[PDB]
Amino acid sequence: ISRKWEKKNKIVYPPQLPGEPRRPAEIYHCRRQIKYSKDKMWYLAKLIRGMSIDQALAQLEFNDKKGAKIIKEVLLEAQDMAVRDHNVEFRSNLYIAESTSGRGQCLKRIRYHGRGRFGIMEKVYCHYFVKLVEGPPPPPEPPKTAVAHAKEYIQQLRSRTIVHTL
Amino acid sequence: TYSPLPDDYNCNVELALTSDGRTIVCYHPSVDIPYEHTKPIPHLEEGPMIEQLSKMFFTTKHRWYPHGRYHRCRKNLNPPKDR
Amino acid sequence: LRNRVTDRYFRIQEVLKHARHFRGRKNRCYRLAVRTVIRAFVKCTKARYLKKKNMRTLWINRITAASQEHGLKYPALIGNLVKCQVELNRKVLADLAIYEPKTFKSLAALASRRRHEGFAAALGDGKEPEGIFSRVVQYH
Amino acid sequence: VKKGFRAAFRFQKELERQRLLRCPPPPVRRSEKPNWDYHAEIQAFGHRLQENFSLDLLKTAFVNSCYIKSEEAKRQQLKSNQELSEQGTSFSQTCLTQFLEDEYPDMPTEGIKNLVDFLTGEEVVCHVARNLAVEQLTLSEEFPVPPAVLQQTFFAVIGALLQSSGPERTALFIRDFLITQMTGKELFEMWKIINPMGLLVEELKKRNVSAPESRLTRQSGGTTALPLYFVGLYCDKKLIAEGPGETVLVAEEEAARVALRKLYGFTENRRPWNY
Amino acid sequence: RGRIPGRQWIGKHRRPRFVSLRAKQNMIRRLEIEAENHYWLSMPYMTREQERGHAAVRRREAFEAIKAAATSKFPPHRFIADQLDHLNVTKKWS
Amino acid sequence: TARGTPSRFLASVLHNGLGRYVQQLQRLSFSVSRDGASSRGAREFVEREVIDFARRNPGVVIYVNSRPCCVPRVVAEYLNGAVREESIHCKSVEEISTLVQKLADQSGLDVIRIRKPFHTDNPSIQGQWHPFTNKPTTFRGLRPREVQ
Amino acid sequence: SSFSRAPQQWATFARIWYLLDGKMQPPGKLAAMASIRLQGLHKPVYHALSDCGDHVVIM
Ligand SMILES: [Mg+2]
Ligand SMILES: [Mg+2]
Ligand SMILES: [Mg+2]
Repeated sequence: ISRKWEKKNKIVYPPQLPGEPRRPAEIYHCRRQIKYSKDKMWYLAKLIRGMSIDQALAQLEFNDKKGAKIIKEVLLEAQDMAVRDHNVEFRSNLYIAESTSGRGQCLKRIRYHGRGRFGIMEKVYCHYFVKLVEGPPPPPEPPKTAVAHAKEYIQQLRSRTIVHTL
Repeated sequence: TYSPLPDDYNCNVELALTSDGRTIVCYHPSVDIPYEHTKPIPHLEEGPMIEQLSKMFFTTKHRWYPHGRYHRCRKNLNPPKDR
Repeated sequence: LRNRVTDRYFRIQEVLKHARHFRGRKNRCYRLAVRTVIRAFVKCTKARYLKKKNMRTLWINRITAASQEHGLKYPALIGNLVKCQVELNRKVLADLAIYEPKTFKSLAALASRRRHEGFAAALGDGKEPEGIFSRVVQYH
Repeated sequence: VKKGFRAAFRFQKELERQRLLRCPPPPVRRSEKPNWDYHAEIQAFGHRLQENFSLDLLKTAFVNSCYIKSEEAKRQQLKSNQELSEQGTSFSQTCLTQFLEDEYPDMPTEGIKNLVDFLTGEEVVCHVARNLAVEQLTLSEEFPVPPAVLQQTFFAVIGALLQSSGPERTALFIRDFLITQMTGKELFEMWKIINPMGLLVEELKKRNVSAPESRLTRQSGGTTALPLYFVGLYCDKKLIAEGPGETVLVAEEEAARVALRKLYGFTENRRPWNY
Repeated sequence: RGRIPGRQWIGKHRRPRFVSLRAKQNMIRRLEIEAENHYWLSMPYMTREQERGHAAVRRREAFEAIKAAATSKFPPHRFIADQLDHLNVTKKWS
Repeated sequence: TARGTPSRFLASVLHNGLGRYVQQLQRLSFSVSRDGASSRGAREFVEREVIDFARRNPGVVIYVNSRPCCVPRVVAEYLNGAVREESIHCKSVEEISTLVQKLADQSGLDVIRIRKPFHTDNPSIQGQWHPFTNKPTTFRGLRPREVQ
Repeated sequence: SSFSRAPQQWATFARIWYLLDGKMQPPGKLAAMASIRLQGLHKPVYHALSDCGDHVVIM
């Protein structure tokens, strides 16, 4: 097995100078051996990635699913964690950056089919990972406009050159 | 007076051999553009945008669609420059 | 077990190292790459002769193009060149047209004059003064 | 476990290689890295670029004032290179201006000196010196060394070379190396300009000719999104330059640039530098 | 439409290939130089009984050289030099 | 493979051709040992040719470690800092001499595919070709089928 | 030459608009000359990877 995700919180950056950019404090948290399929909550992870936490609390708790109850209790327990012993000023002015899922220690059993044949039934356990970062969330990159289309094509016609020649 | 090509668009060309006849030389000064051969000087969404710029650039709509992250990462970020 | 290969890890990694850029499960698994890595290497060998033929025929299109701009065709062009004793291969003949069309115009003008000299020779083979540019150099 | 340790040995070399690529350490001076002798390196370096003179002049050039501050600081807890760099850059400026104006008398004193300031700049001089291993011999406080400090050490070497060999050998050095970097870039790549046609009409009045007029000679794709114009500048119904461009304005200023090159004699088809 | 029975180049019915002037011009060039050949290897220089025994010396001495080359077959010569140079693998500094 | 391997346009280090030529090999660092049968080629090479190699090339600097090593190595860095190490394990003195010689000959840039076998800094004389080089102009500057 | 980099490269690979009158012409010969002008074969700098084609107008 591997448990590096807990060790990611143990790092300590050196002291920062007065005249330098304020760093956004990151923080990690996860839950282990949940009873839910890896690909199922990965949809939920695809929803929340790229928004605010309190706005994210609204979506999943109304989402009629079992995983949401499992990945909400990991969220606000990371919220009060980050403020109590990681020096986070606002419990709301932060944004999740990396939310993923992964397989866990599975368990194999037998399902009884007809005519004596057997089917190996795999029970699914998973590990859910979440990363938090302070500051407001970044805005979504809007679709590239016609000016971006035009300039990129003119840059292509300007960047090209003769080939197989002097 | 006979000329092999019209000497009125690129350069006034004339060939020449040394008297021994072992080397050929050419003299081709470029033409001067006469003054007479001159003139005096004086939002939307995906569907409408992809077709109007295609009509503007005289090309198809295929290349304007966005490619996947597979090709975006394979694109070289430090290509070599010649000269 | 008494004798077992320990460096199986490395002799396959060098194969996959060349096959990292392959798409799909080929770059990941081994046997998929073994089928494609030797095939990709085989196509690399004989592609040189394609590189020769492609780049050769490409120079023909270039010189055929610059000749038509000046009012000639490629088969008559090189015929006058070799007749006038200039051994310039298709690389420089094409590349000359790229950067100095004034020079290529002289080559075309040199070529067109040899055609009229050749046609004058077609009328009378001998019994006439030979062409000034059609005169040849005798080595010995 | 299967027997054998040879495979496990080379695997550790592969592990540390990946650990190097993943989290590489920061770079350091070559003196810090092993297999280094100070006196033998400057001596071997002097023989590399074909120069021979006293080590007292060499060491005084490579030594900076900043390292002396850290040297005496660590001593508590010798000779700078200001004079050598001063005479070095002084002779370089006069010598570069000398060869450039002798080859191009038409260039003015203003633009010809900006080019000399560019070749003697930081990015050009340090790039030549970085690719001549001057960074390995120079010693300072911080690493990577600043460009201004490395620039001072380069001209300090020119100063020591001047005192020992002479102007003729120092002239051959700076002439050969620096001008070869100038071969690539044309005039208006390093020496940017504003109002080129304004400068053109100013220069033409010095040369005693009339005010030219810009006239599009050829056109293509005007209504198309890819406009193309061949603008030519004529005076007294006689042309000097022709310049392409996207629009009429881009073609006009380009044609103004084309005349400025041939007026000052900096055409791309000019006589290369003899040797 | 336009198929053919079986293979394109065999059998009772195949694709009828036809001639081009290129191939005609190519083959007449090969047999007309062969007519130039037919002229040249005629009019021989010497007669049968003239050229009878002029080169028997060379063919005899040449074959005897092959005989000497065939008999000259043995293993190579061995030496103490090349044998004891293998000892020098452990040459090491004082 | 060309596509799997990177490439580059041909270029020299700071244009070493026009001016005074400089041997672009900066340093050689030999790693030999007082023991190990594989080091016979390197040690005998150190005896005979490394001396003459230094006399031939006063510019290049040489270092020899002479420490215990199961495999001898030779490290070579150039003016640009490009380090390139090659294994001289179980090699003859003649091969090592040719190997060190070509190392002295080559420059400090990684051996990869070259996009083209030459490089021209000023390729254009008489003006590079544009579409309007080989066609005439029009009286009064008129496009086809235009009155004024 | 004495032309800058980007303007010179622009003028080389630039496109041009041809015009052709189809009165009493065959569709093949006008197609033959047109097609070669569409890829840009007439350009001495032709290369299939570089879309150096030129427009054509028929009447
Ligand atoms: Mg199964
Ligand atoms: Mg061939
Ligand atoms: Mg069939």
